[PDB]
Amino acid sequence: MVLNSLDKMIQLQKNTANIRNICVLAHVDHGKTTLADCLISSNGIISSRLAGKLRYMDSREDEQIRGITMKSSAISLHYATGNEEYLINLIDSPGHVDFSSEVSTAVRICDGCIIVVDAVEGVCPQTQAVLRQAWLENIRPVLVINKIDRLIVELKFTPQEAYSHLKNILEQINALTGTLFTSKVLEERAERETESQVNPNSEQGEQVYDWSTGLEDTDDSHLYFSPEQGNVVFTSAIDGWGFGIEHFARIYSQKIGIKKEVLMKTLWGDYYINMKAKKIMKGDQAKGKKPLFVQLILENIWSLYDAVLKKDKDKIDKIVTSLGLKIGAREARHSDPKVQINAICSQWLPISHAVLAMVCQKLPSPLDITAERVERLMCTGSQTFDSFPPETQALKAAFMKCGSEDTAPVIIFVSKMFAVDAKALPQNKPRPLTQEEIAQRRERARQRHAEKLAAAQGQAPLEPTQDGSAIETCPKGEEPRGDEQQVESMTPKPVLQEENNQESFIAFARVFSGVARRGKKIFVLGPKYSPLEFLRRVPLGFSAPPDGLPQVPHMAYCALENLYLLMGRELEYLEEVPPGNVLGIGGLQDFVLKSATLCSLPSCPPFIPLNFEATPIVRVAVEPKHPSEMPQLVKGMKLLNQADPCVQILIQETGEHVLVTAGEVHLQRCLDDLKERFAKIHISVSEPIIPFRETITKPPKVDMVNEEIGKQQKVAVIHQMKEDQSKIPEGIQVDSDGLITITTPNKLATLSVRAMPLPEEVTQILEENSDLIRSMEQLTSSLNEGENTHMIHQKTQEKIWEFKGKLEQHLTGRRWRNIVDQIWSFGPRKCGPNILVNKSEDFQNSVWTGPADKASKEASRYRDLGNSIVSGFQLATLSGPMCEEPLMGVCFVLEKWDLSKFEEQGASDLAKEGQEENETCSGGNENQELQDGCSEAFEKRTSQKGESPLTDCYGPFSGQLIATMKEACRYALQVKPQRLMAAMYTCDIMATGDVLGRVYAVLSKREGRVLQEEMKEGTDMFIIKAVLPVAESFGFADEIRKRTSGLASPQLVFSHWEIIPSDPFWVPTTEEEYLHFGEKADSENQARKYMNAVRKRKGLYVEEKIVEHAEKQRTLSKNK
Amino acid sequence: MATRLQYENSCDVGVFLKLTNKYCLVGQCGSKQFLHTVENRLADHIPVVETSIAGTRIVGRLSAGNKNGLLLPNTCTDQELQQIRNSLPDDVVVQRIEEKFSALGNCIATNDYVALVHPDIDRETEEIIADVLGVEVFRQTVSGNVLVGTYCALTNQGALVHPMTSIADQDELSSLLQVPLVAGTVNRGNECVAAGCVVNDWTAIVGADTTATEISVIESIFAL
Amino acid sequence: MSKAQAVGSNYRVSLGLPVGAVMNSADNSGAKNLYVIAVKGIKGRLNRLPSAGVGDMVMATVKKGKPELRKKVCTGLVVRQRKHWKRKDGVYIYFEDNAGVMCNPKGEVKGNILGPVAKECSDLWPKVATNAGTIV
Amino acid sequence: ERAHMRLRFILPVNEGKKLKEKLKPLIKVIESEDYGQQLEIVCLIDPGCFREIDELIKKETKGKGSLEVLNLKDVEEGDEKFE
Repeated sequence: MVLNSLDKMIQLQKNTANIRNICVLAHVDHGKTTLADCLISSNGIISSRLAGKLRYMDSREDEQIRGITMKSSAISLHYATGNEEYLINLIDSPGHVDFSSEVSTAVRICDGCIIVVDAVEGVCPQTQAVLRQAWLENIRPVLVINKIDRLIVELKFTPQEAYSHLKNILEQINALTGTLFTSKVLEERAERETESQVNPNSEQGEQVYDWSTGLEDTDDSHLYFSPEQGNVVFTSAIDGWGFGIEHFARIYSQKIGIKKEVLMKTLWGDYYINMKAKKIMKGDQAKGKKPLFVQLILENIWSLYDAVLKKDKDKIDKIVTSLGLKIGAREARHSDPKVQINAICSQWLPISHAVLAMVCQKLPSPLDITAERVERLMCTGSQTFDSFPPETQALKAAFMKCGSEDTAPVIIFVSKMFAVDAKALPQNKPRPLTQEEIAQRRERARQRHAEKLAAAQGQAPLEPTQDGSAIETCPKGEEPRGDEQQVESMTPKPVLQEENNQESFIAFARVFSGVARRGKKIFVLGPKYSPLEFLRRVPLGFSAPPDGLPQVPHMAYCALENLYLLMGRELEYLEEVPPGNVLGIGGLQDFVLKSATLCSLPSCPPFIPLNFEATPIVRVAVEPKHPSEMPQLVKGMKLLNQADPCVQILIQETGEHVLVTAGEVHLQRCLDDLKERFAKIHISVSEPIIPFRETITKPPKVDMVNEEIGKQQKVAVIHQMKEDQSKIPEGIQVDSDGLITITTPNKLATLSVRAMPLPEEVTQILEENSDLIRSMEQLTSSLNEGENTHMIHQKTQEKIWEFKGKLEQHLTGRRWRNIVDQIWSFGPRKCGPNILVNKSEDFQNSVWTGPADKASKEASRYRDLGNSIVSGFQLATLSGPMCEEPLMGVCFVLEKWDLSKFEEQGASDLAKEGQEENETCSGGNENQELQDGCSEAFEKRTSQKGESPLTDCYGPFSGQLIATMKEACRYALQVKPQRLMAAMYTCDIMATGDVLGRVYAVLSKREGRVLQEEMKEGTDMFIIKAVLPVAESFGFADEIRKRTSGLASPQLVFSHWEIIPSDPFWVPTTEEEYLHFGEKADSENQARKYMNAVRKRKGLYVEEKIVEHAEKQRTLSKNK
Repeated sequence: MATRLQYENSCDVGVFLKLTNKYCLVGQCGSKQFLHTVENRLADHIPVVETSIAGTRIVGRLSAGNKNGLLLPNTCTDQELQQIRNSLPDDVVVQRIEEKFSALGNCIATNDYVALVHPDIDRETEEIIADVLGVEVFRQTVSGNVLVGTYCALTNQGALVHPMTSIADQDELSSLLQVPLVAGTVNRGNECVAAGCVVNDWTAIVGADTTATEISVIESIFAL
Repeated sequence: MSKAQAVGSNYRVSLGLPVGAVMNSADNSGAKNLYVIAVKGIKGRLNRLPSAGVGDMVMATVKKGKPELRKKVCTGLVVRQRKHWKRKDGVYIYFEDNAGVMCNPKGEVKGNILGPVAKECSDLWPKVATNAGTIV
Repeated sequence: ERAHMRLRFILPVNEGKKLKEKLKPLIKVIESEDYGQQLEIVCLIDPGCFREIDELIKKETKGKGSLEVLNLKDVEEGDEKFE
C-alpha cells in the first residue's frame, strides 16, 4: 500500500525475506541526504511524499542545521512491485568521519549494508575505512555507484568518458573488497563480462535472433561482480531520477527485439555496436568507436532535463513516446516547475525494485546471518561457548537457530541508540492506549473526531460560547477528515503537544531472538548479570531462575510491554518479530546496561563488554560553567552515554570526569552534543592539546645499572644535557643522569632500577591489551590456573619465579608456554604497553607475595612484604616521568632488593614511619611490647619475630613503602633524558597532483614529514603518505575536506608513535648552560605544548602531592 | 511547489502582501521589483491591485475574505474602496465594515463555507461580516491568543497553527472547520505563522527565512 | 535593530514622549509599565532629550512589572502618544493615552498588542502589524 | 567539601579504656584494639583544621598519649578515602 497499516506491516515482517537493515555510508553530506530522500519518496510508506522530501537522513534537527550527521535512527521502507512486497526497515546511519565511534557502532547493529561511492569525487575514504572494520561482521553490502548524474548530465560530459571513469571506480572497489574478502571473481568478470557468450564473433549470430544470452545463473554475492545477480544499478537522484544499467537495458529492449538479459552483459562493461541490426560485440573498435550510450538512451536524458525546466512540452512528449514517462499537466499552473520535474521522473526511472529485491532474495529467510553472528560479537562463554546449543536450554537453542518456536523474552543488541530526551521531539506521546498511533490515530480520525462524537464533545457550544454564532446554527459536520484524500497525511491533531513524562527515551535496537508474544518479561539482576559471566570459564551458570542455584546480586523480574519498530516518529506494536529487524525498548531506559546486554533468559550472550575509545586516549577537561549546574552536568554525561557511546563519568584515571572519543576529530564533535538537550547542561572546556608520552633511551653509568650506553662525553641522545640545558646535579664526565639507586627506611627497603628501551614490536603487541589481569586472575573470564596462563607468558615474559627477566628473555627467544602465579603489574592499570619484572635474589622474604599470590616455596612461605612493589609501580606508570601524563616504550627491570638492615640503630626517617605505624622501630628484635601496627604484612599472616630471626616489618609500613615506590621510579627516570614519543598517524590523502604540493605546504606547518609521495596509475587519485601528529590536528582533516572535496580526501589511518629528539620538562633551569647552546630542551619548548598542563583534567590532585623518606643522606647513612 | 519571497528584504509576506483563493492585494511600497515579481507569478490568473490599503503599506493584516466576499474596515476611504473594487473583478462584494472595533485579517480567518472570528467583535459587526461573505462565522479563539488569521494560516486544502495550540481546541477546531489543523511554524520558529506564509490553493508563498524541511512540510500540508 | 525594516523612518512626525516618561505596556508581558531610558536614533544637541515618536524604537526599562523583568535595560516600540500629531494626510491624531510594547532588538514583538496601535508604527514595524488588536 | 585524615595515637592500658568509653559516640574513632599487655591504639578523625576539639577531651581525661602522630594538612600519608 502507500500508508502501510500496522497489522499488514507486522504480517509482512513475519513473512520471509523482509529485513536486512542497510546503512547508506558516504561523506558527511555530499548530496547523500538528497539521494536518500528521493528514494524514500518513491517508496510507499507513511503518506509517500510526507516520508521523503528532506525528512530522514540526519535524524535530529540540530544535526541538519549543522551539516554534521551524528546519531542513528530507524524508519520503515516499503515498496510495492505488484504481487511481491519487500521491506528493509532502514537504519539511517550517520556516515561520519574517520576515527569515529558512531559509524563503526552503527555498521554492526544493522544486518545489511549499501556502499554509496561518488563517480565525480571517487570512492569515499571514510566509507572504506569503516567498511574494513565491518568485514569482520556479517553484512550484505550491495554496490551502487552514485553521482554519474554529475558527470553525464549536470557537468555534461559524453557517455564514452563515463565508461572510462567507471573503470577506475571499479578498480578502487576491488581493492576494498580485497582487504578481508576474496578478489578474483571481479577480475574474471572484468576480463570477460558474465559467464556465457565467450566469443565476440558469436554475438552477431545470437543477437539478430531474440534469445536470453549472457547468463550468470543468478548466484549469491556480497559486492562481488556477477553483474550483481543481473540486477546491477547505478543509484542517482537529484531531481527524482534513478537510472541504472537495468533501466537502460529495459529501454533498449522495447526499441528492438534483443532482450534485457543481453544488455546486463554489454552495458555494464565497455561494449560497442555495428548498427546493422544492433549487433553488439567487443570488436568494431578503433579508439572507442561507436559506444551504445552516446547514440541513444543517455543522449535523451539531457533532452528531457532541458525540456522540463522551461516547459516546452514537445520535447517531453518525445521521451514519453518510448513507453510512458508522463507528459506533465496541471502541476505547472503558474509556470516555475519544481515538483513537475520529480513527477515525470518517478514513474519509470527509480531503482527501488532492483536493489531492495537484491537485498531480500539473496538470503531466502531471516534465519541465516542473525544466527551466524555470535562469535563475531561475543558469546556466553569465552572458551566453552554456551550461546551455541551447548548448555542445553530449549528457548536459548531456538533463538540461536533464530526464528524461535512461538515465544521469546527478546534479547536486544544496543551499541548505539537514538537521542535521550525529557520531552521527546522526534517521538509521539503514547496517549491513545498503552502504545500504537500509526493505525489507531487513523481510526480515531475516522470515528471519534467526526460529527457524531465531536458534537457530543462540544462542537455546537465550542467551549460554551453562549449568546453567539456558535449555538445559533448548532454545527455538526459530515465526516470532517483528512483521510483517503492526501494519502492519510492529516488527521485532527496529527502531531501531539509534546509533554514532559517518564516515557521519553527512544530506541530502535536489533533483535537476536525471533518471534515473541506481547507481555514480554525481562530480568534486572546485578550490575553485570552474574549468571552470564559464570558461563565463561567452566560452565557454572544454569537454566534455573536467577538468584537460586546460580548466585546474583539484586535480582528483579520486570514486565516490559512498551517496544516499537520506530518509523522515525510514531509508535507500533510487534508480536510477529523476524530475527534481524529493528525492535528496541520504548519508554523505559532503566532495565538495561552497556557492560552486558539485556538479561531476559538466565543464560544469555553478553554481546558487548565495551565499544570504542581512541588509541592515544584523547581526553578533555569538562567543567561546570556555573557551580549550581554541576549536578546537572554530572547527570547529563550519563544521559549522553546511552545516546553517544563512551565517556568517563565514572571509573576515573584522570579527574572527576572527562569526555572521551575514538579520535581527535571526534572529540570536538561530542562536546557539541554535551550542550544540547539531556539535563539542559552547559560546559566550559580546557584543552591544552591532546597528550603525548615520553621514552627513556639513555641511563647513566652511575650506581647499579649493568646494561647502559652512558660514557664520559655523550650525556644525552643529541649533544649533551649541559649544551641542551637543565638537569645537572653532578658532572658530565660521569654522565649528569646519576643517583638512580636510593635508600629509604634505614636499609629496610633498599632498591635500584633500570629503564631501557622496549622493542617496538613488543610494545605494539602489548598495546592490544592481551596481558590482562582479568584473564590471569579473578572470576571475570578465562581459567586462572589452566591453559590460559601460558598465553600470557607467550607475549609477556613473566613467571611464578623470574631470574632472567623481560629484556634478556625475549631477545634470544619469544613465545614460551609457562604458568604465571606472580605479577608486578603489566602497566598503570595492570594492563598496557609497559612491564615490571623482578630478577632479585631472596635476601629475607623479599620481592614476592603480591595481592592473592601464594606458591609457598620461595620467600620462606611467601611471607610479609612484596605487594608494595606491585602497587606502587602502577602509580609510577600512571604519572609521567616529570609528573604529567603516561609514558610508553620502557622496560623496567628490578636489579636488586633488600628487606633487612644490619645497622641496628635507626634513623629520623624511620622513626616517623614507626610512629605512624604505632609500633617500636627495629630491624632485628631490638624491643619488647607492641607487636601490632597498621602494616599489611601483619594483616596477611602475622609478624616475622617468632617464625624466623630478624623482624623487618617493624618501622616501615606498607602504605609508606608503596609511596616510596611511586616516588622512586619517577625520580630515577626524571634525571635521565626523556625523549618525546609523539602520537602520529600517516595521512593517506587522495587528491590531484596539481594542488597536493599546496596541500603539503600547510601540512608542513603542523610538524609533518613526507615518508612517500607517489602516483597511483590505475586510479584517478594521487597519494602522499605523510605523517601528521594527533594533537596538532583538531578539526584539520574536516576543514580541507569541505574546502576541497575530491582534490583533498584525507583518509586517517594510525600506525605507531614516532619518537622525536625533544625533552619536555617544567621550568628552564640555568641560562648559562643555554648560552653554550645545543638546542633548547628540558624547558618550555615545542615539546612542552603537548605536556603543558594536561595533568589537570580536574586531576587526581591540585598539581602533585607526594611524601618521601629518601631525603637526609646522613641519618640513613648511605653512599647512594 | 512553493516559492521563497521577500518584501523590503524581510521574511514577512503577509503584511505587505495578501493572497487567497483569488484576489491578490499589494500596497505601493518603495520597492517596485517585489511588486513586479508577484504580478509575474500570477499572470493571467490573479490580478494584483497595486493599491496601498487604508492609504498604507499594510494590506494582508488589514483585510479578510477569500472569493465570495472581501472584507475591509472603516479606516479605508471611499476613494480607496473604489480603486480596490476597480482592480479586482466586480463579481465579489468589496464592502466597508461599520463600527470599527479591530484590525481585520488578524481576527478573521476564513474558508469558502465558514469563518473563524475574533471573538469579542460586536454582534452587529459580526452579522455584517457574515452577510458580506455569505459564509458562516464561528466564535473561537486560538489557545493563548485572541488573534486568528495571524496564528492560523487558514485555507481549504490545509491549516497551519503554531505548537502552543492545545489538544482539545485543535481537535474541535478541526471538527468545526471540516479541515485538519497541523502543528508547525515558519521562519525558524517564528510565532506569527500566517504573516510568514500566505496560502492560495494552486501556489503557496512564504518568506526566505524558512528551512528546507519546514517548506517541504508546509507543501505537504496544503496538497501541492 | 534590525536594522532592515520596514520601511524608512516613515515620513512626517511629531515626537513628544521624551526620556523619563512612563508609558503603558499594551502587551502580554508581565510588565505593566515601560519607562523610557532613551530613544534610538536621536543624535541630538546640547540639553535636548532624545524624544520618542509613535514608532521610533526605544530603549526602556520596566519600572514596575514582573520581577523576572524588573530592573535591567529593556527595549520595545512606542505605540500611542499623549499629545497629538499632524499626518501625511493633513489630519491630526490624538490619544490622552500613551503606551509602548516590549520587544527584542531583533524586531520581534512577543505575542499580542492590546488596544489601538498607530498606523505609522504598523507601517514601520511588520511584527506589530501582525499581532495588532486595532490599527488607527 | 573537604576530607578527614588519621591523626594516630597510643593510649595507656588503664586510661585508654576510659577514653574509649567517652570518645566512641561523641566523635568518629577507628582502628580501636584494646589489650592488657600491648596497650591501646586509636585514630581520632579530623582534617588537621579541627585538631583542637579531638585532643581537648583527651587532655581533660588522661593527658597526652605515649606517642602523638601528626600528619600533613594536604594528604594523610597513605592516600585519603574520607567524605
